[PDB]
Amino acid sequence: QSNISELHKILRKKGISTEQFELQNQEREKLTRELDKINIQSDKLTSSIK
Amino acid sequence: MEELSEGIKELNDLLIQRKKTLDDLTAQQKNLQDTVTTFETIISELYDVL
Repeated sequence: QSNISELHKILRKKGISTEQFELQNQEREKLTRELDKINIQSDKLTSSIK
Repeated sequence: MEELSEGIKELNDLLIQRKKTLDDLTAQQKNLQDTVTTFETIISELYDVL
């Protein structure tokens, strides 16, 4: 109970919230994968061009 | 939640720039391939005529 009360006090001291992190996390992952593919293609093309 | 959107925008901008670079590289590689095949066929014809 003492630990529960201390955690309640900490939650009274600090806020923070979450609304759309998980929704756009997938979009960020997709964008990162697309950029990785594009970068790999660019590096391969540069080596082939050299 | 905001760094997520900032990173998404940065990834999109870098992807656009790398896509322009990739298009330029594709043009250069196609020109190089055309030049190489042109020189190879000219060399083959010259040796046959020789």
